[PDB]
Amino acid sequence: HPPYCRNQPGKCQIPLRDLFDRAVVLSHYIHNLSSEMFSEFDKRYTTKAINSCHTSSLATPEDKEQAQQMNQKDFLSLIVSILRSWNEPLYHLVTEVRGMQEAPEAILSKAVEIEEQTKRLLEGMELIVSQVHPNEIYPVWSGLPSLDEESRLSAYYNLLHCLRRDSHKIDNYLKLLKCRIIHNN
Amino acid sequence: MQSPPGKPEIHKCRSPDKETFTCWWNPGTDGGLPTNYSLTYSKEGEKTTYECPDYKTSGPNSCFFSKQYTSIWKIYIITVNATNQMGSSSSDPLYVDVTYIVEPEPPRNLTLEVKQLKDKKTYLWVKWSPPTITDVKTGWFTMEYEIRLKPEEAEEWEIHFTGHQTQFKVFDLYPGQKYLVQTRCKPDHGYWSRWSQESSVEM
Amino acid sequence: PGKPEIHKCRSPDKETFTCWWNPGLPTNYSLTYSKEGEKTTYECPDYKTSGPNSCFFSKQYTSIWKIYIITVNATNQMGSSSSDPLYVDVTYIVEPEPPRNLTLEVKKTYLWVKWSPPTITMEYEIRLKPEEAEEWEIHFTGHQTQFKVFDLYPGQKYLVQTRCKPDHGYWSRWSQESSVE
Repeated sequence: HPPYCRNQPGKCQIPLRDLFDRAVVLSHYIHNLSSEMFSEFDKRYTTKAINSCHTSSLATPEDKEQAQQMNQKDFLSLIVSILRSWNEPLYHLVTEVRGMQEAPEAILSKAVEIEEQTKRLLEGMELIVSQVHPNEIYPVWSGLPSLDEESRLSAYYNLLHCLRRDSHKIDNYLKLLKCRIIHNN
Repeated sequence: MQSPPGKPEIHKCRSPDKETFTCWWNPGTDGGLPTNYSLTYSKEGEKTTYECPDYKTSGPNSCFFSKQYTSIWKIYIITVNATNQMGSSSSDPLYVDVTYIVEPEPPRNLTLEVKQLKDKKTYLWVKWSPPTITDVKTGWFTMEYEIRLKPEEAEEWEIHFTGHQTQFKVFDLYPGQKYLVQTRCKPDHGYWSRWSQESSVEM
Repeated sequence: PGKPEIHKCRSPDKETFTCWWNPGLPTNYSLTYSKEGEKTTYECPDYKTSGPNSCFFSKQYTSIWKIYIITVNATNQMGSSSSDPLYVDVTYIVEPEPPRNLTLEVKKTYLWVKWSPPTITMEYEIRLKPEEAEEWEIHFTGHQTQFKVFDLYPGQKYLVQTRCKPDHGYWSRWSQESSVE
């Protein structure tokens, strides 16, 4: 028997308390991993002109106020619309660097981990959305052909950069939700 | 014979709470006339130029952004205009997003207790609380911590990370020594603050 | 008959875990685990890699997102039966790796000890014996990566080892025994 279960050992269901506790840890690891995965690209390769991320079409709460104003239910629907959108690009990233790219500095290392953990964390998302029953549509990744050295390096840049931008949103939201629902303290 | 302003240098930006931020520039040469400065900036996506709201709050040569005008996960294209009586010049535009420019003030109410526990065990219990400004209760803001302590006269400090725990227990202290103790705080992700006001203890 | 007894399940890294059992004539043991929710029933992946009376779950089978109903069934003729089911949450059964890296930074002459955690909060413990003695005097370090051991018998050769215990889980193994002067 696991520490939080009683009455019926069967079905059981993992308490919310430590269901976030695991998901927070991941989004924390991911951003704090794609953050240095970026810092290694920049140093080793690079101008910046990028006001274009695929995740901008979404109704993202981009203030502290706007966040404290958004419906908890819709915040998860939000959080998972991002993660999902991030899945495709992350597989091009890993295959492209890995593959027909005569492999450079092993940013790769950091990018594989990120692809795993992401998807790991995403299923912990569907589980937490499953517990608070209301899936919806998510923003399409178009910079496929983008993935010249000056122009292609800039496309890598933009992608890499948004990962750092979004994985922060995501992580920062789960910090919120976990600390709104569980303890509002 | 009397020159235009030269060129203002804005490089440093900081946000101590993830709600409001603040920017400091470097006046140009100035020519030989009195020079009056102003600041315009553009938010990512939009193509609207705005004017700084608060010149006074962060002091001299500073622009302060209240919560209203501050907004994270945006990339501010900040540019400042030195404008003297005979001519005028801009700064080399700067791209600041509120996200990765965080840097809090240090921890407060650093209190330091001795407690004896279960059987021949006397631990030094380090307690303290985060800066009144920072919103860690709503989870918006997330603090990690570190402490360092050394005996009054010494050569090296010891360092203990204590991520987001606002208390810590220390077990290696030769009794009767006057130790010194300080605290400093990284955010979620960001810049470590300066150390805190130190306390000491002795046993 | 048969009487299969599940000893323990442990996960060194929340990324794979292994299960161990106790026997109880030709004895054939086989393990089969289930998940909550969908309940597809299927036999254990591989027994070999964790050795004897063990079933090892790779990172392909190991998910922290599902609770494991696990049973062992021994099947010699006229003596074939099933064991007490075991419900496991992967994160409540952490048995870590001895803390990697152990430094013994001698000098008001004291031994300065420092170490590093395993993969990637956690309490530690250190023990040491002068080697002349055949027992250890053990010190609790709480959550410190480094400990200051003060008074010792000079010129002697000591033996030190460390341990760690994740927030919610079981102690680790004792580390490798470094000597000092």
